[PDB]
Amino acid sequence: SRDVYLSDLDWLNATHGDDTKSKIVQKNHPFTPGNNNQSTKISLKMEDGSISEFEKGLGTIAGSPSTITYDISGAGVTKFFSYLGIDRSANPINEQYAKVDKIEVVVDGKVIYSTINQFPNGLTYETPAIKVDLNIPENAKRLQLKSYAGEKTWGDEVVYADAKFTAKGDF
Ligand SMILES: C[C@@H]1O[C@@H](O[C@@H]2[C@@H](O[C@H]3O[C@H](CO)[C@H](O)[C@H](O)[C@H]3O)[C@@H](O)[C@@H](CO)O[C@H]2O)[C@@H](O)[C@H](O)[C@@H]1O
Ligand SMILES: [Ca+2]
Repeated sequence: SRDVYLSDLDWLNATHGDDTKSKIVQKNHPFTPGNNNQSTKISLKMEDGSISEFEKGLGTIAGSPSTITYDISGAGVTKFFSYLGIDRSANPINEQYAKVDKIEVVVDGKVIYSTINQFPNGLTYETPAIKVDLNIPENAKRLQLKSYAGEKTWGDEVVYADAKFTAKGDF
């Protein structure tokens, strides 16, 4: 097998919750700074509280949901890894900001991972990053990353940090 970063693949589609649709889901940057062509790396609060920066990943704004879809048909994907959280670059100006209800990993229409099971009340700016390390079913065709904003999209700078597939075949 080999490991391939999601950000080194093209998606089928990638939607977000930002009002400005000319902005786009970001490879290897958080959403807002990336769309501003800034060098700011993706960064997250880890399990111990420390801040880690990541070279690779995806940056979105949660939506209803915002969905990033990959065609993995024939690729022999056996594993998905990512950290999930709200990028440090977000601004938690009040309790309405940086509040994400859940993030799911969906394969061929089945939720195979959801933050709702550990985090029924969702993610906030100070929730520690969630380490997702997940088997992917044989012969899978579609994998989707879905982030749900809830009431508002404000400050919902969701990053899939270090997001990578392990795969036996090609894409
Ligand atoms: C000028 C306008 O600014 C941004 O929209 C804001 C919105 O911004 C926050 O939430 C978005 C996600 O919706 C991003 O995380 C931003 O980085 C945040 O600052 C809020 O502050 C609301 C409050 O009413 O106002 C909007 O104008 C940006 O998203 C838009 O694309 C646009 O650039
Ligand atoms: Ca929200």
